[PDB]
Amino acid sequence: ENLYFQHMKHGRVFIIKSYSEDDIHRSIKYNIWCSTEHGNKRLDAAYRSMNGKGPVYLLFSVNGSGHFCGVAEMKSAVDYNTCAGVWSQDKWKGRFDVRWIFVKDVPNSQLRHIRLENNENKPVTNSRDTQEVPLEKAKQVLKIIASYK
Ligand SMILES: CNc1nc(NC)c2ncn(C)c2n1
Ligand SMILES: [Cl-]
Repeated sequence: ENLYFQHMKHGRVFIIKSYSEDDIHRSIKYNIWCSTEHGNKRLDAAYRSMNGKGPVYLLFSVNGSGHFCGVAEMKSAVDYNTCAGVWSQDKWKGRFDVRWIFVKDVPNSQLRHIRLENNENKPVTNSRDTQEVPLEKAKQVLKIIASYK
C-alpha cells in the first residue's frame, strides 16, 4: 500500500481513455502510445515542461469497461510525423514512448470515491481522455492500483 509511490514529489498524472482494447494491447507489447491531436499536445507540453525533473504517469482505462487496466510512465516527447495506420483507426496520428509499470484490472468501485477538484468534483472514474489529475488525488489512485489484489 504505502510501499508504492511514496516518493513521487513533482510530476503530473493524466487519465487515458481508449475506445480500443486492441490498441492498449499493442501499447503494452511495444511500449508506445498515441492520443488525439489535442491530447497529444497536452501530454507533450506536460512532458516537455517537466524537463525530466519528475515522472509523467498515465492511468489507462478502456471506455465502457468498468475498470482501469494499468499504469504507464510517459518516456519521450510526441513525434507527430510517423507511420500511418498502425492503430485500430487511421485517425490516431503520431507516437510517444511509454514504459508500462502495472498491467492489471482494477474495478471502478475501488476508485469512484476519489473526486477531481479541477473537474467539477467529478469522480476520477468519470474522466475523459487526457484529463489531468491533481497530484494528491493521483497519488491515491496510483497506490490503490498498485496494491489492488
Ligand atoms: C479507438 N482506439 C483508440 N486509440 C487511442 N490511441 C491509439 C485513443 N486515444 C484516445 N482514445 C479515445 C483512443 N482510442
Ligand atoms: Cl510507427
